[PDB]
Amino acid sequence: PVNYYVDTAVRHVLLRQGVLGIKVKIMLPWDPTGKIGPKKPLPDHVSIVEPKDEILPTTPISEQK
Amino acid sequence: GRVRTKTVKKAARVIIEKYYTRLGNDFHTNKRVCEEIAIIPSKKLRNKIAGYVTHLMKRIQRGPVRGISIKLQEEERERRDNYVPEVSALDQEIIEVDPDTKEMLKLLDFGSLSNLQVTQPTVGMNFKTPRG
Amino acid sequence: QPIKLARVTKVLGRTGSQGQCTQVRVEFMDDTSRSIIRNVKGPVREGDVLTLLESEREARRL
Amino acid sequence: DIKLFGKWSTDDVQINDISLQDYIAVKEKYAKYLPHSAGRYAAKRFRKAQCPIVERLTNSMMMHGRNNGKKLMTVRIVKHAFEIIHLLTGENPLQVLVNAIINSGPREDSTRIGRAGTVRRQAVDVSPLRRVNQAIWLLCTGAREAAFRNIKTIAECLADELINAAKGSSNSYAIKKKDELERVAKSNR
RNA sequence: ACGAGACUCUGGCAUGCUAACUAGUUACGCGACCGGUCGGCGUAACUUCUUAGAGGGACAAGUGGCGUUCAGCCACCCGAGAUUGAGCAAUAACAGGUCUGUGAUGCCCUUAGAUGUCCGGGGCUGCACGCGCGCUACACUGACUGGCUCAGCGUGUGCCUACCCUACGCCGGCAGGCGCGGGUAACCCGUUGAACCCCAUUCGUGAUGGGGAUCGGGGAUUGCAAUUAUUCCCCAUGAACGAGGAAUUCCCAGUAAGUGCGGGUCAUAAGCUUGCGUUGAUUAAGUCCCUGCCCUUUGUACACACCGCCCGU
Ligand SMILES: [Mg+2]
Ligand SMILES: [Mg+2]
Repeated sequence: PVNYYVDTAVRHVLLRQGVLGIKVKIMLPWDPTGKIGPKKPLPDHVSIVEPKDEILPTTPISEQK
Repeated sequence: GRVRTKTVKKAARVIIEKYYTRLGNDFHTNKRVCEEIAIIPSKKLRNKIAGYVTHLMKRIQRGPVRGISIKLQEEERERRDNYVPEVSALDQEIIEVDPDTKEMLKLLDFGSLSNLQVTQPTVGMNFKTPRG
Repeated sequence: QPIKLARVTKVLGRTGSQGQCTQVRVEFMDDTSRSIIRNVKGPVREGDVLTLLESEREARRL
Repeated sequence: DIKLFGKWSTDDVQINDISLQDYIAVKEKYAKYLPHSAGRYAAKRFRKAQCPIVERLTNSMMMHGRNNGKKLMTVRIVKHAFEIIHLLTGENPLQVLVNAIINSGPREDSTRIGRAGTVRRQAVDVSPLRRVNQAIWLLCTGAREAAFRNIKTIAECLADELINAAKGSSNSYAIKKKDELERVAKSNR
């Protein structure tokens, strides 16, 4: 995931006394289709669909259509 | 080492607590259920979660589990806990009573009780564990 | 003294400077009622037979 | 009808040691035409007890660097010296090998002191598997250094080594080493 | 929450799916030899074999024990597989290495009889000696000589840039040389006819036909030059070495070790390294004994932290 969730850059800065090295790492947010970040979720992230609230039928009802 | 990580265990616990009705003792049906109701980005992780779900289903089959808490299961559990004997264990024809508690009851004004049977007191005053 | 066999009834543990000996419980093939602890040098498992040339020492517990 | 090579039966081989009966595999499920079966007996502990004893000898023959992995040469060296044991003794070579294995395995030997120690040695008993392993190793070593720098070919040194070990003679390197180990264990009792 | 795991690549399974004249296999024709053998020719079937996509498949899932009957561990069945191997890898630190990789660099130094840059010639190898990694051995479980028969990973004609991999024919013991073609590559080398190993032969226990250091005389190749001998070939010569003291290294399965082969380096070139197959084990399923390294409690007068601190003549 480090190859598509974090974007890295390394640069040099020429100053009077010498070179300063700067490293910038950005961890992209999960973006479903829209390019702000990766489309794939993190492999260890498990999302469980919330079950919808059903009502148990008390008596057998037959619906004719 | 086949020790499951917390990812697998928490995922399995949540899946069981949410979809206990759809699950059973079959690994190959449980894994399909998991892949239908959840979003697991890996097949190996899905298989591990389904295996632990099967293990936990077997565990709940013979009692309770400290991690799971199923709302419908608690009603049946307290229904089992609603056992009531035919005759109350506190309803005794004769209950033994020491002379001291008999005197206390007499001072309470309840000295007319009939079920009391005044048993003999102890003889030796040896109720302490020897020191050493 | 004669040479006599003994069947292993349970593996007690590992002993030695480098854990090279298995300390084990053995019951005698003929008597079948007297048992001792001995250290055996090599891979040992349930039910195999050790021939004891000496047969009355006892290995030290633990 | 699964004679080794194509000539040596197994139905008549009697281990008659009780202790090593479960660790010498020669008789019915372990009757094979050749002492070469690839096999995965090193994968799990104790499985090598399911390996036929002739294949264990064959594997132990590939030793001292220049002969590593040359298993066809070693199966040839066993086929010969079985042909030679039969000529010298008149008995089944498998029986001679089994008797040699029984006779050449130490029963006691010494380890470093008991629970702990760094001065002397303490006598202990030998596992049956370690007995068979040590017997094979000693027989192979005796043959190997009998054939070294000598016109006597291998498959002659090994045959005579196995014959002497079956006889219990002290002309055998394996018997000498077994006696030496057993005596040292006796002294450190 | 980071790290571990998960993850990606990779190894094993699929007669199930997708589909192939730059892969094949069956079948059928036509031929060559004695129904059989045809890497002989040709074209239907098709996809087992070959490629490579999608999906499937294993979860300690089943059974029996051990466990707080939990987390898990052991054994067994079924199964292609019941622990394949790598890649990536936290906080924090080292005065670790690199200014000799850079049009990365701050300060110094030098800058025209230059520390810039070409161009000759030396050196980098020089040899009383000490120390590492290694190669070849000390043979018969072997050398020699014929015969037989099996791989895999892959690399091939270049910006500058000269320099590619080679079949086939001929000439020459040989190393080579000369003509002719294919290939920018599942198309040609190539069906990669590897070595060990296998089969037979001669030797016959000794420095021997083991072993090949050293050295002489010839012959070629690449290069602008081969001497201090680039490399290769031939014929001669034929040293130590008979298994190695104290002391040490690396290793748990297609593994160690034998054995060749490719890539890099490369005008010329592997005793190196990085990969690949091939033959294929002994032993172990454990422990803190040695060596480390972690903790935990404990002591400190240390905190630049024991390479500390500190006392007296
Ligand atoms: Mg230690
Ligand atoms: Mg201080």
